[PDB]
Amino acid sequence: KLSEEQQHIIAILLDAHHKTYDPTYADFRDFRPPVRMSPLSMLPHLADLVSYSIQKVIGFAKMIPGFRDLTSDDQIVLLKSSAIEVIMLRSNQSFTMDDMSWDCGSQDYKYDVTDVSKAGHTLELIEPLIKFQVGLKKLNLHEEEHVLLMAICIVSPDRPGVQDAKLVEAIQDRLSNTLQTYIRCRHPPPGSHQLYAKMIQKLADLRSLNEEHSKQYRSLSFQPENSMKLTPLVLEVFG
Amino acid sequence: NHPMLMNLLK
Ligand SMILES: C=C1[C@H](O)CC(=C/C=C2\CCC[C@]3(C)[C@@H]([C@H](C)CCCC(=O)c4ccc(O)cc4)CC[C@@H]23)C[C@H]1O
Repeated sequence: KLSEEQQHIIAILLDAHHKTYDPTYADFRDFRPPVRMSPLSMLPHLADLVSYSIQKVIGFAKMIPGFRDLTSDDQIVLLKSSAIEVIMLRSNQSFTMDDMSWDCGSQDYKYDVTDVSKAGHTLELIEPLIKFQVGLKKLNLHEEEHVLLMAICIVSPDRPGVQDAKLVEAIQDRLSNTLQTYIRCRHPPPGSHQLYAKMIQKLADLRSLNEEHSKQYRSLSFQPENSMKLTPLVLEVFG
Repeated sequence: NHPMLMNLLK
């Protein structure tokens, strides 16, 4: 059965996500304006959206049950390494198969392959990023599953620099078991079929997306003019 | 070594 502690965990994660994810996208007006015309034209706007999305991910992270028992150093390690992955995951909510784009409520705030390309990132990242978004959209997760996946991604014990791995594992296991059990009791077939394993596979796809993101981040960063257009939080978190 | 991330995590 799904236990009251597990039902509690889901409750917390749903509310945590509701408080950190605004489906109206009202704050996007604070970002430097988008420019689609112009090389690296989209960079200030998307750097700002990523920066924001980093803060919101931290807000979600803090509210994950057991995350607060970790050492600050370990909180930091886990956020640093997962941030881009959770941003990719949470972005599925605005991603639409209708036209393969992230639709954030208005054409100024709707982003596509060419827009990401105008942010300095190549198809090496973008082609497999979009694949990832289609494959995840196809899962048609319950919101409950969505929030658990993001949390399990954040609390991973194998991230490099992790001190108290045993404790990190104990937190993630609690979330993993919560997710397995939820799918069995709440997810009707055939949607539930191999759904856990398919979700876990997505965590592996994200590692590879993360690896590629890092290489391209490092390349773009070597030039200091690009780095100038990023935010301080983005420089601190991405390196 | 992460002043801002630390502040937002606190
Ligand atoms: C609120 C949300 C999510 O948090 C974020 C959303 C979309 C995220 C997207 C869709 C559009 C493109 C996004 C932002 C990806 C970009 C590759 C990020 C590009 C900007 C960027 O991070 C960068 C640029 C230059 C540089 O030297 C270092 C970094 C990373 C994740 C991609 C929409 C919306 O659903």
